[PDB]
Amino acid sequence: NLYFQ
Amino acid sequence: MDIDPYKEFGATVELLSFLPSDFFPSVRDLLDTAAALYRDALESPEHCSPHHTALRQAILCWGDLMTLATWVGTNLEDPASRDLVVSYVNTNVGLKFRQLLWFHISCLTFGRETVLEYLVSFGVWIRTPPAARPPNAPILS
Amino acid sequence: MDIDPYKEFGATVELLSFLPSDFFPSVRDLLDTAAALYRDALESPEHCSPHHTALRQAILCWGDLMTLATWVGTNLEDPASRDLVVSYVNTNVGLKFRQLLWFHISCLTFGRETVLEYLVSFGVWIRTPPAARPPNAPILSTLPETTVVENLYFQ
Amino acid sequence: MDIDPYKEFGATVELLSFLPSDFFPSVRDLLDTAAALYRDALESPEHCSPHHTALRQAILCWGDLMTLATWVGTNLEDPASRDLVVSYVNTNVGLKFRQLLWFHISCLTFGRETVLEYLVSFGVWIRTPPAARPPNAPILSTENLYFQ
Amino acid sequence: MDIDPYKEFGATVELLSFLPSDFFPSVRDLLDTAAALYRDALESPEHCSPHHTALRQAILCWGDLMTLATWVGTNLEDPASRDLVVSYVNTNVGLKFRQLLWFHISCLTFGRETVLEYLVSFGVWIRTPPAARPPNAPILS
Amino acid sequence: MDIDPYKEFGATVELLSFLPSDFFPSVRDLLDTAAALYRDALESPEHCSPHHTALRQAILCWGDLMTLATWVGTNLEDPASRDLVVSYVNTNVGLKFRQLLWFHISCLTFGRETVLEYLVSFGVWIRTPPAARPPNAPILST
Amino acid sequence: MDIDPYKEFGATVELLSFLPSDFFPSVRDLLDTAAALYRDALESPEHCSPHHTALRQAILCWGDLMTLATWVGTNLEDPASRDLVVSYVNTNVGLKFRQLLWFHISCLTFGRETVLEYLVSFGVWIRTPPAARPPNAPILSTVVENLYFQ
Ligand SMILES: C[C@@H]1[C@H](C)N(C(=O)Nc2cc(F)c(F)c(F)c2)Cc2c(N3CCCC3=O)cnn21
Ligand SMILES: C[C@@H]1[C@H](C)N(C(=O)Nc2cc(F)c(F)c(F)c2)Cc2c(N3CCCC3=O)cnn21
Ligand SMILES: C[C@@H]1[C@H](C)N(C(=O)Nc2cc(F)c(F)c(F)c2)Cc2c(N3CCCC3=O)cnn21
Ligand SMILES: C[C@@H]1[C@H](C)N(C(=O)Nc2cc(F)c(F)c(F)c2)Cc2c(N3CCCC3=O)cnn21
Ligand SMILES: C[C@@H]1[C@H](C)N(C(=O)Nc2cc(F)c(F)c(F)c2)Cc2c(N3CCCC3=O)cnn21
Ligand SMILES: C[C@@H]1[C@H](C)N(C(=O)Nc2cc(F)c(F)c(F)c2)Cc2c(N3CCCC3=O)cnn21
Repeated sequence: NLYFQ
Repeated sequence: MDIDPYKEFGATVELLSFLPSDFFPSVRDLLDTAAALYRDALESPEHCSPHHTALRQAILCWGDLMTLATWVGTNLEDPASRDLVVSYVNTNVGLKFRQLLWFHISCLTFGRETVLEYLVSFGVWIRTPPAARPPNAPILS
Repeated sequence: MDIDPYKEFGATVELLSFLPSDFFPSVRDLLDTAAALYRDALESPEHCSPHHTALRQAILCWGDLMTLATWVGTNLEDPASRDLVVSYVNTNVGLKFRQLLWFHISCLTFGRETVLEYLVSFGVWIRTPPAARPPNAPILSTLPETTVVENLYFQ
Repeated sequence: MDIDPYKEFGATVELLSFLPSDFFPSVRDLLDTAAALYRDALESPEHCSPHHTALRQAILCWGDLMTLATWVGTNLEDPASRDLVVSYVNTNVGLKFRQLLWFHISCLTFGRETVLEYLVSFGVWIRTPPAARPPNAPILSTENLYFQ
Repeated sequence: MDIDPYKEFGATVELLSFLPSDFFPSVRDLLDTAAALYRDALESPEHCSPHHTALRQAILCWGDLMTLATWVGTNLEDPASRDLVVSYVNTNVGLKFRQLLWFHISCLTFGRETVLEYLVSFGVWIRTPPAARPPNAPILS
Repeated sequence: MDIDPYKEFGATVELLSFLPSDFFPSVRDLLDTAAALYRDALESPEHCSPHHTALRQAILCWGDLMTLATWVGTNLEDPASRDLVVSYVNTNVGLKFRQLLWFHISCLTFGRETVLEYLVSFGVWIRTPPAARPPNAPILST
Repeated sequence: MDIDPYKEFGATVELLSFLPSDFFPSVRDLLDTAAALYRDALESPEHCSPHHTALRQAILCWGDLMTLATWVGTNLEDPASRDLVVSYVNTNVGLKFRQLLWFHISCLTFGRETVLEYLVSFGVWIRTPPAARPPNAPILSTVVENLYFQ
């Protein structure tokens, strides 16, 4: 996963 | 290693230490706030955000620290020595976790940029001698 | 509040505790490995991943624990009470941090699903009585970046 | 030579002294503010502004004054004389650097012309008997070019 | 905070220190020179340049140090004690300020790159044992 | 100056210190290997490579250190100090040179990248409790 | 093995020994010079040159030597024997490092061929009895032709 915040 | 817990959130230990010790709520009040506001998210199988990942660990680390400190406190038989532990915790790791829990709870509630600008405003305000200090302290919103 | 540090990572305290307590490296050895493999990432201004964020706190929390434990050691009169602190952290909290540091360091190196599969495999292998135990223990191994299908497709 | 540190900044020692002594933060609080707001600028290889250049020197100068005052205090035989040195510093050179550090930090933070106007406003406010003094003191609201 | 007063002028404390202490003029002689060469600019209500601004502070700072040492000196009965103060300011802060004032005064007369080139030339020259040392020392132009 | 002898070769002191101290051969065994593998190159008038240049200096530095340490131990007849200098050489400077000699010797044989992968692999393997430790240690190959 | 530290640089120990032991600065002065002149390059992740690689090692070896010598002196309490290590360093290892530091530091500034011609000129000059010795010592460094090719 490529985690966006 | 030299890890600063604030650095991946755009702050630093030195910056959080610009707020005076008595600015922060107690650790108990911060933990009651994290629960009242974020319990469901903190307990979920979702990461939610990097602040939630950090907050989760800090809450658990504080429980570990308190278990240890309680174990020492209760097994001491001298009120002087018990007071020395409490004082040492309140001065050192208690202040650290009040800074860190306040930071993550306030970032999640008001936003990181708002929190950082506020932090520096308050720090300036509180250092101003009372005769010249603005009547209204800065507010987060 | 009831927070499981592994829940957001797809695992649970009960699952990590399926590995025997003596499987895990020491904390010191885990911390050396985190540095050797991930120092630049752990120290950088970037989140990098939830594992990195959690690993950062775990490392600092161990240092908090050790600072407090050492300061308490420094105030004790009795030599036997110092060695009861040592036993105290290394029984109660040492195991818990060895699990957590191993988990994030290994997930960072091999991936969550590889690690959880290996974990239940090793747990079954080590509970097998040695006379019945298979000779080759499970091991974590890195997945290739390019499938064999992909290399053959471009021949 | 007769150099007034404020003159290139459009002020004078006489004008800063129009503020009462207990207006200014402590030197320790001013040095933590300079760090919290400007540390990266203060430590860079860029001039940034004439306030930065002055603040860099003033911070290092206070460091020199403290080293000197500490060596004096260490080497005095009388504990009462150590107190006199501390008192003398706070009433004199300490007040001077509270003024100076406050000035440069406030000019960076709020604007130099704003600070100069504010100074005269506050000195007038605080000299007013409290029965006539307006309830709210004046307050201020939160890279430039500079001519030689 | 870790501030190096030379860094905004392209140099460092370590570099100035490469010159030996007896290379620099005396503080009194450096303040006479600042006055003879630069007084009107130093005294004017204009910035002039970053070197002027720094030089203005260094001069005043030395006055501060000297005012404090003198006030101490006049409240000391023993002439040997005033001597130990005199020796001390010249030993410690004296060198620091001879470096700084020399640097600003020379940069204003001969320019930064000329001064830095010359500085390492002389530092190399003077570390050469005298039997091998070239006759012409480097000079500024 | 703070110089890290490994930096220009893509490594650090901290990284080499990830191998346990008893991983490395004796300095004497690394010196005999450097001679068996590279004596002709080390003694020639050509640079050969930065690793050769660095290895040449470390060999000679060890020579200077032992020359100084023997003169100390030999002018001290008391066995306590004669043996205390050996202990200090073993615990301190010896380990530094075993690291550095092994680094350069292995790099000349297998290359920097193969050596650094190996180092980290072995550093993890040897920290693994024997019950879980994979049967075959990593090695250096091709 | 028999390694000459100067051989890969086109010199030899015997030739550096042609300069007298009081031609060279102290090791301290050569180290402060190496820093003032080459610090950035010495501390960089780039090889830069074989002189930089070798100079890097010598700096650190001097560190090793002085740390060993200090720990010995720290654990010698008799006033006489602490001076014994200083003298030994001064007489033996210090001169070798002063040669080597000077060689690399000068080679990086002026070039091998310049340094070696200088070295031999100076060793001749200083051996010359003062009555006959030229006034100016050698130093480390056409009009018609330059104008002809304008
Ligand atoms: C940041 C300042 C001040 C300095 N405040 C805090 O720090 N509150 C705080 C208290 C906690 F218990 C806690 F866990 C926490 F993280 C922060 C309280 C505050 C507000 N609001 C918004 C609604 C109610 C309120 O007071 C606005 N601006 N401000
Ligand atoms: C200038 C007056 C008053 C007189 N204030 C100061 O002088 N603050 C001050 C404190 C320092 F620590 C310091 F280093 C400094 F240079 C100035 C404080 C102030 C503000 N603000 C803006 C955000 C919070 C606040 O209080 C506005 N108007 N005012
Ligand atoms: C830098 C060197 C040398 C080492 N000199 C100094 O440092 N002079 C110096 C003396 C001061 F009193 C002072 F305050 C200051 F900043 C510098 C003197 C000098 C000259 N010239 C030019 C005109 C006359 C002269 O002597 C040229 N090159 N050189
Ligand atoms: C080789 C001779 C002489 C014999 N000189 C040295 O050996 N200088 C020396 C000093 C050190 F501190 C050091 F670390 C080093 F490597 C060399 C000094 C020198 C120069 N120059 C050039 C600018 C200033 C100067 O004097 C020219 N020719 N010569
Ligand atoms: C790096 C590991 C292991 C950890 N080995 C060493 O470190 N050998 C070592 C011994 C020395 F004396 C020396 F000077 C040196 F630089 C290295 C030995 C080794 C081999 N090979 C290849 C042929 C025979 C062999 O055993 C392959 N992989 N490995
Ligand atoms: C999970 C098992 C076993 C059970 N191993 C561990 O747990 N290693 C370990 C050691 C640490 F010091 C540490 F901090 C950590 F997180 C993990 C070691 C291991 C490997 N590899 C890969 C290269 C070398 C090696 O042995 C593969 N599979 N396995």
